[PDB]
Amino acid sequence: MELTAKPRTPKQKLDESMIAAVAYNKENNVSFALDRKAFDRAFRQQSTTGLFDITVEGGETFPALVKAVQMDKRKRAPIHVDFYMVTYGEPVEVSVPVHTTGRSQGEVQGGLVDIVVHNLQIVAPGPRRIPQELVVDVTKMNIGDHITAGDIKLPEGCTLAADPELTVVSVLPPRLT
Amino acid sequence: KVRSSVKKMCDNCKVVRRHGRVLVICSNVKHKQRQ
Amino acid sequence: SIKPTRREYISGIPGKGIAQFKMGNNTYPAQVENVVEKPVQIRHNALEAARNAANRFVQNSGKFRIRKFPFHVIREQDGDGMRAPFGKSVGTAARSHGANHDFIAWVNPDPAVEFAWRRAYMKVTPTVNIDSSPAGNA
Amino acid sequence: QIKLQLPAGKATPAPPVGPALGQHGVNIMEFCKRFNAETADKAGMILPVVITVYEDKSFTFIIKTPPASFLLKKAAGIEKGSSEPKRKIVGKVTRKQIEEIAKTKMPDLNANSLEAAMKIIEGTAKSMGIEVV
RNA sequence: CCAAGUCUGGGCUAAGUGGUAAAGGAUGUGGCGCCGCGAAGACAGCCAGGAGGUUGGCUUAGAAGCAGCCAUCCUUUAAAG
Repeated sequence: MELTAKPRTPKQKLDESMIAAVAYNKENNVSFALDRKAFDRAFRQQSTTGLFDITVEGGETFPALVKAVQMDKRKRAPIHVDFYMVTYGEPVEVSVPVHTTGRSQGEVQGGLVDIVVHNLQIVAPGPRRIPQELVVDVTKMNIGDHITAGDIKLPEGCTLAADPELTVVSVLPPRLT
Repeated sequence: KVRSSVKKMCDNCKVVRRHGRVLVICSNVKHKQRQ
Repeated sequence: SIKPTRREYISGIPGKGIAQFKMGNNTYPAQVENVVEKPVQIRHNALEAARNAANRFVQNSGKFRIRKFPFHVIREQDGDGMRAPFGKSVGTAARSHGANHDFIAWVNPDPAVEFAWRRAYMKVTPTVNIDSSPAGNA
Repeated sequence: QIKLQLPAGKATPAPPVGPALGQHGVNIMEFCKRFNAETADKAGMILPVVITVYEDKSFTFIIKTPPASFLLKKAAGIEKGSSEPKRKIVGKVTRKQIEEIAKTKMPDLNANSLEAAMKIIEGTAKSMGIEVV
């Protein structure tokens, strides 16, 4: 949303209210613009979890946003970001999240819980074609059970930029099973 | 009493400033908070 | 930064003796956690402990995860007196590099675990930073 | 304007009935002999009484009927909950049995409707150990 | 005291800090962002019911929020607690 700059001035820039952030795209880049105030808001939403874009000179109103960056620093306040769009029908590198609900099985009865080394899902469905919020939770939880890749259950866009059997999300003893 | 490290008892015990000093106060002998 | 004699000649190849990592429960978004800023050969023991007392006060779901672990150690009095000092080991830990990803109170809505960790900081030693993660804490 | 928890078949104890009533303007002797009329049928079970006086120093009023907790236990054939609710649920029933037990509890139940009747039996069930499946 | 602007400009102190110290506390004070609303006329004041199936399970000799281990739901209605 907006964000400007692109000359050659990171220090002061990298300072005050404007944080660096390259204009990255397949084939071309352009001095870092943006700002340490927009990043906020938007970013705050869900960086590489949905997507938008800003109007700098109406130039090229396109999506893709961030494919890297960091609040690095100790303090925990980012500085020096990466930005790449995608006006193509190739959109792959697509990492969008996946949520459950709380289906009661090991929890609200066994107190047991479950780790989710997954959460996210870098795949590649129908380029410029993904439900910013995809949910899938067949339920199940408790004892020494576990679920991961393999099973899963992918809708429409048949990608899986990923593999089978691997960090899905199991149920462990928040105390003992 | 605790001179050092006072922090709210009864769901009231107030925060007062005497001599810049901060000494707990609240409807209870069981709160005579002071530092 | 004086460190030890080697990873297998003086004292290197241990378990360091402690109480493992993970606790609490999952959680996809909710980013609940703890880190620092202080530098200190984190006092093993003190360490191990601490964190633990953490579970002691909570119990189940709240990423009682914790990303620390000592692995080297000091030495001192053993032998003659003060001069040509050989070495007697004791007390390993790990450098808490001027702040960084401590342990995580990670989960949907379960501050009943935030306060926890909290109790976890209180403890510890080198001050500590109370914080949230990508998004905050819900 | 008092409230007690007197026993059955024993209307003469001085320790509880004595001080708790005499100082409130209640004749201990006469208020007791009247209980030997209605508590004689169901003697043995503690029955709470709610005496309400006026400005003449008398009356007895509403004592009761009995228990309504042990007869429900006789049908099911559980004295008590398993352990702790929402942690060891193992007592499932059915849909059709919960539907007919609420149709008679209506007098002291929330509203006279059919949708509101099934909702109370859902709250007092999961707070104990009777999951509906 | 001892030579040299009790210079001018605009902030911040109300403790003599300055004139040695850490973990640790607290509507101190001054400057920045958030959630709810004031004509569903808002927080602290004040009038009132201060609702019923809630008086569920371990322990009951007593949980029946106001011993503590598990629940955490339904409601006829001014809402729920």
